[PDB]
Amino acid sequence: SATANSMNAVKDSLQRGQSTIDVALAAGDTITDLLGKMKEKALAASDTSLNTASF
Amino acid sequence: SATANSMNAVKDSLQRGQSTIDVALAAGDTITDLLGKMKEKALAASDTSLNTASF
Repeated sequence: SATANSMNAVKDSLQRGQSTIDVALAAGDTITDLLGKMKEKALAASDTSLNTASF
Repeated sequence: SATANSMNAVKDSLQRGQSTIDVALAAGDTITDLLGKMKEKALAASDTSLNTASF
């Protein structure tokens, strides 16, 4: 019975872990969107026909 | 007859021993419950995702 009761701390630690990865995944989605926009910007600036102001 | 009357002291001493063991058993049950809670706390403190306040 002592073991069966002590399992509750294990379940709480596992839930805390899932919460941690959830926050990390939110930040990762935002980072991926910014990374795609950055790639688009560098790709647009690769053009040599651009005038200096647009660059 | 003197022996048969003397046996009463034996019966009284044996009941005293039963009462002593009973008090010890009550204290032991309280100790076992406290030990189970202490194992839960050490187990939950084993986690390293905890911030220092929860620790």
